[PDB]
Amino acid sequence: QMLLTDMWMGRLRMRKNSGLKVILGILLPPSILSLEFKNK
Amino acid sequence: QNFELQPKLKQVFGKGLIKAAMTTGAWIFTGGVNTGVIRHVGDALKDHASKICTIGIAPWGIVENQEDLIGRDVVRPYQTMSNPMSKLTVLNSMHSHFILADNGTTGKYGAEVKLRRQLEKHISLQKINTRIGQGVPVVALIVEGGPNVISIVLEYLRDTPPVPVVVCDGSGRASDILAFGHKYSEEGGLINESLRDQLLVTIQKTFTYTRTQAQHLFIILMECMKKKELITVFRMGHQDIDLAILTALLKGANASAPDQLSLALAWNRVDIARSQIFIYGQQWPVGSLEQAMLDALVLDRVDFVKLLIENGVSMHRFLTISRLEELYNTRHGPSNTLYHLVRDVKKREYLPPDYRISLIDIGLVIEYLMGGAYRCNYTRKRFRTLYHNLFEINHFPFPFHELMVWAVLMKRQKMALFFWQHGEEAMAKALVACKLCKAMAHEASENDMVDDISQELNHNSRDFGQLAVELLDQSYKQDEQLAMKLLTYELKNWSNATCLQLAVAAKHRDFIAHTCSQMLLTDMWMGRLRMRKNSGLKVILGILLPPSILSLEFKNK
Amino acid sequence: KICTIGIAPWGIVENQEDLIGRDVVRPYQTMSNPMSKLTVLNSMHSHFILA
Amino acid sequence: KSISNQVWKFQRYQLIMTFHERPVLPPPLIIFSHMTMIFQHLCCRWRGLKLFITDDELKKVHDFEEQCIEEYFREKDDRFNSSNDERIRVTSERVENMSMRLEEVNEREHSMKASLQTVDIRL
Amino acid sequence: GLKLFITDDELKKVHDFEEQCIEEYFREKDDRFNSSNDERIRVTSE
Amino acid sequence: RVENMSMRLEEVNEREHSMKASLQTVDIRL
Amino acid sequence: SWIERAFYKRECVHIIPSTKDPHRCCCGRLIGQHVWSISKHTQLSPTDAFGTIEFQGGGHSNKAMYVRVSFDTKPDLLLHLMTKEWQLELPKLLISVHGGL
Repeated sequence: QMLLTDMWMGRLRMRKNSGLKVILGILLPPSILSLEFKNK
Repeated sequence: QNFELQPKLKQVFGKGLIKAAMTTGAWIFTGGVNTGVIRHVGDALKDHASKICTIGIAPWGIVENQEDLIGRDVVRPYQTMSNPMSKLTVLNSMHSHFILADNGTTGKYGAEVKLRRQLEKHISLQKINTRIGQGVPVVALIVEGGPNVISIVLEYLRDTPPVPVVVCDGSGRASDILAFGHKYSEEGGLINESLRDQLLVTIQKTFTYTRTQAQHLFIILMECMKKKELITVFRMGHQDIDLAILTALLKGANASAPDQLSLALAWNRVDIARSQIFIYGQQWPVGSLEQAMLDALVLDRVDFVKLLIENGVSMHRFLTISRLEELYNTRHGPSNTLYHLVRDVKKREYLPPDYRISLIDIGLVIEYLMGGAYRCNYTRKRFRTLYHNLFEINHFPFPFHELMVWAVLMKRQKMALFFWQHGEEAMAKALVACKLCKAMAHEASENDMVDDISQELNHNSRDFGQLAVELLDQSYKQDEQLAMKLLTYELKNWSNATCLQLAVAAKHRDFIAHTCSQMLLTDMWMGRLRMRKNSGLKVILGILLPPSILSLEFKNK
Repeated sequence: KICTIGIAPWGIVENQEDLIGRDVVRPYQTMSNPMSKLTVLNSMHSHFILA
Repeated sequence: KSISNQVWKFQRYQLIMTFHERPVLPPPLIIFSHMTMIFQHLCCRWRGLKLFITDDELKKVHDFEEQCIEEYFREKDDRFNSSNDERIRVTSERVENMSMRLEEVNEREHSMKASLQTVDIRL
Repeated sequence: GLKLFITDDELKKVHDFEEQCIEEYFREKDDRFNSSNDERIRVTSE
Repeated sequence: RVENMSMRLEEVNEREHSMKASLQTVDIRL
Repeated sequence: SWIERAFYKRECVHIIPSTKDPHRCCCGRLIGQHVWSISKHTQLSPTDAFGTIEFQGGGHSNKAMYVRVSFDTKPDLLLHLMTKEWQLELPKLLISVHGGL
C-alpha cells in the first residue's frame, strides 16, 4: 500500500485533502504553482 | 583435551557467549582445533546460526590435510574428514577466520601461545574509537584447563594493562580449583589450613598432579590470587555467562562511572548496570546522574530511567524548561509525527529545517489536538513571560505531567506508561493521553501517513482509555464518595476541567457508561428533588399544578 | 497504618553527622561500605529510635 | 446495538450538562429570565458538577488515587501470575531445573554407592 | 513504474536480507511452537 | 506441588552434599 | 522544642584509654573527635538530634522520624512522645522481632 500510494501521487507531495487539490489543479493551472512538490 | 559438560550448562554458556558477542561486536580467540573447549564453541555458534569474528589461533603442523591448505588465493576444499585414530585434528568448520602458527614442526603444541599472547597485547594497546576504557579491551574466559591455564591466568593478571579473567566452574580441572579457592580466599592468601590442605590434596589426587609440584602450583595460585579484584566467577543456578563477560568488560577498563553508564546505555543491558555500576563507593560527579538520565530519556530506555529514579535523580530538580526543550528537539530515538504537527500549527497560526521546537509551540499543539476550549499551561501568559525572560522559577511542580505529555507526543508508549504510574492526577493523565493519542491518530489518518502509525496511535489511545476505565473501577470498588470527588474536581494543571469533561472530549463512552458517572449525572439531574419512583410524571404534575410541588419529597441540606 | 519502630544504637549507625539537625528533613542515602564497621539503617522503616 | 447503551449514556451527559446550563424559564418566557439575569448581574457588578476541593481534601484525594494505582497494579500482577500460560511457563522451567538437578543427584548417588562399597570392602 | 532494475551488489544485499528474513521467520516459528501450550504439556509429561 | 518439589529437592541436594562429605571423611578415617 | 527538653543525650569525654589501638578509646571513637560514667566519664547533656529522615535510593522514598534518646530515660516520656508528638494510635499488638545480630 505504501508502494501504491507512492506511485499514485507520483512527484506530488500532496498530503491532506488530495483529489480536491487535484481538481483545482486541473481546472486552474495557476493553482499547480501553489502545490507542494517533492525534491529529487 | 576433549571433555564433557552438563548439557544446559553448555547451552547457557553458548547463549551467553553469543549474546555478549552480538552486543559488543567481539572477536573470539577460540583455539580452533576441534578438541575440548573449542568443540563447545562450535556448538555455541550452532545455536546462533545467523559481524561476529571467530579468529582461531591453531598450529599449522597439527591440522589435518595440510596439503589441502596449500594454495595462493585459492578457495581450497576442506572437508570434515576426521579420522578417529589420527593424531592430526581437523579445524572447526564454521569459524569465520583462521591463523596457522607455523614453527616448521608437525604434531607439536606450543607453536601458537606466544604469538597469540603478543597479538592480544598488540590489540590491547590499540586505542579504541570510543576510548571509554583503556583502548581495545580483552576478557579471558576459562573452562577446565591444566597448569598452563594457571600460568596464562598469572600472565593475564600481571599484564600491563591487567586484563580481567572470567572463570566458569562446574567443569572441573583448574577452573573448579580456582573457583573453590576464590570462594574461600578473602584477601587472596587468607585461606585456612584445612581448606588449603583439601585444595592441595585435590590438586594432587583429583586432578592427578604430582605432589612435589603441588606446593609450587599452590604458590603460583597465591601469586594469581594476589590480584583477586579481576578474577570473576560464574555460578549457574537465566543468569547466563554474558553477565560475567560484560561485568569483566566494565570491571577491567580503568573507566569512570559516567562512561560506564554510557556503555551500559549503549548495550541496553540494565542488569549489568544494576549489579556493578550502581554500587556503593561510586563517586558520581555533579550532574552526571542528571546527564545520564537525559541520555536514557532521549534514547527511549525506560528501564534505565526506572533504575536511575530508584537510585535517586530527584525528578523535580532535573526537569527544567531547557531540559524539556532539548527532550522535545531530540532525534536519538524512535520516529514521531511531532514535526508535521508543529508545521501545521505554525501554518494555522500565521518552516526552516533547523527549527527549535519551543514549548509554546508544543502547547499550541496540545491546544490543537485537545480541541474545544482546552488552554495548555504553556500558552498561558505567565509561562509566556517566563519563557521570554529566560530565553525554582524554571522547574516544574508536577514533572510527571509534562513527561507524560512528552512521551505521548513523541510516541514512546512504554515510557508514557511508566510516567503514568509515577506521579499524581493519574486518571486526568490517562484521559488526556487518550484524547491526545486519538487526535494524533486522526491527524495521521487525515493526512494519509503510514497506516501502522495511525493504527498504533489508536491502539495507544485504546490502552490509555482502558487504564482510565480500570482506575475508575478500582476507585469505585474502594470508596464511592471519594470516587465522586475524584471524578468531579477542578484540575488546575489540565485547563480547569474535570475528568468527566476530559472523557467527553475523548469521546470515551466506556468511561461514562460506568456506575460512578451515572450516579453523578442522576444526582445532578434530579437536583434538590428526592423524586424516586415514576419521576417525570410527577415533574409534569408539578409544572402544570404548582400546588402539587408541596406534596413532593425534597432532600435535606 | 503499620508502624515499624526500630530500636537501634546511635553509635553504630552510619553517617552520624547526617542525623544531626533539629526538625530538619536530613538526607540519608543507602551508602553501605562493605568494610565499614558502622551499619546503615533499614530504608523503609516507618519510625526510628537511636539509643 | 453493541454500542447502544454507551452511546445513550454519553448523550445523557451531553443533554444533562446542556439542560443544566439553560435558564429556568422556557423560550417563550425566556425574556423574563434574561431580565432577571441582567438585573442580578447589574446588582452584583456595578455595586454544577465541578466541586472546588480545599487543600487537605485534595491531599487525601491524591492519596486515595495513589492507593488505587497501587492496588490496580498489584491486582494486574496477581492476574498475570495466576494466568494459565505463566503457570505452565514457570512449571516447565522448574521441571528443566528438576531434570538437571536430579541427574546430578543420581550421579552423586552412584559415586556415593561406589564409596560405600569401597568402605565396606575396607571394613 | 513499480519495476526498479537493481544493480548486482544491490541485488546481492537484497538476497542477503531475504535469507536473513527466512532465518528469523523459521526461528520465530520454532519459538512459537516451543512456547505453545500443547508442546509444553507434552514435554512436561515426558 | 512443584513449588514444594523445588524446595524439598534443593534441601535433599544440600543434605546429600553434606552426606557425601561425611562419607569422604569416613573413608579417610578408615 | 519539648522533645529536646524531655530526654537526654550522652557525650564521650574521658581519659581516652589506649587499650589495643590508642586512637580508639574505650568508646571506640577517634582520639581527637571527642567533644555510663564508668571508664567513659559521660556528662548528661540536652538532646540535639531529632526530626525527619528523607530516604533516597533503594526504591521508593520513605519518611521516617527519629529521636535520639539516652539509654537511661523514663519510658513514660517516650510513651507520651510516641502518642502525642508522633500522632500514632496505640496498637493491638507489639510484634518484637528479636533475633541474630
